[PDB]
Amino acid sequence: MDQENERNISRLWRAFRTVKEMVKDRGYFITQEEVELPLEDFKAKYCDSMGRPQRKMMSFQANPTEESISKFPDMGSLWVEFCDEPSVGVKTMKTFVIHIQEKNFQTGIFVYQNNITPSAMKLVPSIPPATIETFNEAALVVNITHHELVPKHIRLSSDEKRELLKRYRLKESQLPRIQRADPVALYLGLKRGEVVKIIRKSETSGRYASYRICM
Amino acid sequence: TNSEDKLSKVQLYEDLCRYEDTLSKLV
Amino acid sequence: EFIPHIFYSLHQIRKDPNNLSNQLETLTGSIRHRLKL
Amino acid sequence: TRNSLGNVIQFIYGEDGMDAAHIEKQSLDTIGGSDAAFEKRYRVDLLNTDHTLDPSLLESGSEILGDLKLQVLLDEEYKQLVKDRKFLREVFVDGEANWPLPVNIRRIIQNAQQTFHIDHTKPSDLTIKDIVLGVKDLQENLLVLRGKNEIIQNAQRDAVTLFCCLLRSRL
Amino acid sequence: KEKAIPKDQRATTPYMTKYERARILGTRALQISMNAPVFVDLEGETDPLRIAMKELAEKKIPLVIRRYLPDGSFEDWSVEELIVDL
Amino acid sequence: ALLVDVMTTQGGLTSVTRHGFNRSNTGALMRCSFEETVEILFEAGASAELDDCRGVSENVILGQMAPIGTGAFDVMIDEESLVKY
Repeated sequence: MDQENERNISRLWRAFRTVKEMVKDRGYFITQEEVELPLEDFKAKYCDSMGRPQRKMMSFQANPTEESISKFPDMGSLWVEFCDEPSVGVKTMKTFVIHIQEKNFQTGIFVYQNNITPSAMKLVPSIPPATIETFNEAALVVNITHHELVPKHIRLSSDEKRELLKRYRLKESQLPRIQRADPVALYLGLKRGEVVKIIRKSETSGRYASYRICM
Repeated sequence: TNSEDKLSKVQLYEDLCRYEDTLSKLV
Repeated sequence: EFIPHIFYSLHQIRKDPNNLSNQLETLTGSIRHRLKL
Repeated sequence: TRNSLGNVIQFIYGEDGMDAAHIEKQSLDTIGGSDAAFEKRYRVDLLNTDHTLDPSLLESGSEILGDLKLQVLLDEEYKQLVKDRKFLREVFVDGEANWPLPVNIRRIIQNAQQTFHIDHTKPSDLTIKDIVLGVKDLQENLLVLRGKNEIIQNAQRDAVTLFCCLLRSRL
Repeated sequence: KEKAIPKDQRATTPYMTKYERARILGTRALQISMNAPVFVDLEGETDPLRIAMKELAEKKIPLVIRRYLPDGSFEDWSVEELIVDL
Repeated sequence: ALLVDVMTTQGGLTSVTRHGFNRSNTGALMRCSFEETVEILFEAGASAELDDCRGVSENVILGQMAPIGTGAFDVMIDEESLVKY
């Protein structure tokens, strides 16, 4: 039992928990017990006799809650799948794309270990209206949203956006803006033209609410 | 306006009045 | 009801003036409260 | 707060909409102190001998004791104070109490004591109902934003939160 | 005339700022100094600014302030109905 | 708080220099007011840029009354009260 084995196992377990937290934060249905799964059960289930982490059995499908469907009628099921290869080949990406398309899933999460070939990512935007998003493994070990300096963000519906825009009597190009590559935007999976509300603490009033638009 | 005039006409109004006055003197 | 309370407070005034000034002041305040209401 | 093009820089100036010259340093008394001091200072109980009001303070102190509605009101007030302590400790994790805020309540109270020649050696003619309802109504009559939809209501409560906390602390 | 807000839906402060006060006093002082009629009982004063203050005290200045919202709409408030602190 | 909100309102860190503010979307005369006058004028001419004359600098160049404090509103005559007297 070389130390690198359990080091990699622990980091992979951390990434799995972080991905579960992200999927829960996107409005889906995930139990609290499943989030707090101890590493012993993780080793018992997702490791072979030799201790090799069997990533391929971790792929799972998630469905939205009642509240998320009520707020977002267009929201649909999501699929997440891990890749065992150190580098993702073109054939593997094509197989994943075909699997997502035949499952008729609106969005999917593809977590890769080290690198992806350019021809593989050539196929990312080729399946409308489905959306394919990639997350490097080394960047999901620690949950960003749990920091002290990151306030709490919320997503707004079309009706809420229209009501705010009317009440403040504004055109969408005058609100403050947030980029796409912004880490919290990737976490929440915001597309172009969506408004995110921010709740923050303040020395002068206690609580304060700001708004931003994804450009 | 005539209401208060009618109220002042009945004796027990004066009774409560000087009762209040007597307690004012006592205090 | 203020009538029986006025009666009773009146009687412990007239029974025990030897109470310290604190009780006398408090009880007179109580009667002033009852007649105010 | 906007600019020449119309872009919003702040949705409210200063997050509370106050002038910079109407603000003085005041201390929030709920944050600091041990739980025993807090309980002794702010808790009043009409059924337990430990935390009753001395009847020499209130003019109607004799009759109020043992009532039911009054203790319900006092319980609501104490729950509000507890929630305020939790929130204020959430905001200022350092535990500091002195912050700048509008209106010097201490000087207003001192002026009320000096002008009316209040003598502390006599019972007062106040009523618990009157005190609680008056404080709540005064909170109801503090306005910075005068919209009518729910958004402006939420913005205005968010603006006046901390001042309402201090006001509850002092009165 | 679409910009004008109905009187019931007025959502601006009912107090008058220091800038509005200074503008109103200046306009009234200029008009008085250009021989305009005076609406109050002048008593031994010969300064247009002081007569402007006097007219403001009894709330007799016949002027209206138009307040511009950022979009372009406006809100009309008479000088009589504006609360002035003292 | 205001300075910090201005510096980080465009979704990224905008420095207080010509590269951050003089490359913004504001008016041409406003931007040419300091440190890159002639080049900004050339670029505005070549791109056919439209200025709106609402900032302070544009109303200072043209000798007019900027909407600044006392200039934020209009004074108008009420006929009803005047007739009532």
